Parts: sequence; structure tokens; C-alpha cells
Amino acid sequence: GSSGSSGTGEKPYKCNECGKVFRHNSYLSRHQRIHTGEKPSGPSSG
Ligand SMILES: [Zn+2]
Repeated sequence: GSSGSSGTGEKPYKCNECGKVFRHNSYLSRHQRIHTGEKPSGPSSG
């Protein structure tokens, strides 16, 4: 799971939820999606 307070990769774009690394942000943002998604707790955006 989340084993590592701070991770350093060879790419400027790396996921924190899983840890995987990507080349472009687009792929990162779209990917992170698989993580996000849950009941609304606090008002962030609307
Ligand atoms: Zn991820």
C-alpha cells in the first residue's frame, strides 16, 4: 500500500495513491480517477 512518506522517480509525474509513474500529466490525472470517487464529505468544488 502506502509505504513511503516521500517517493522519488525518474519522471515529474508520479501517482501517490498507488505509486505508479507516468510521462505526461494527462495520463496521470485520468489515471488517478481509478482512485478518486466516494461519498461527498466536504465542499471542495461545485
Ligand atoms: Zn494511481
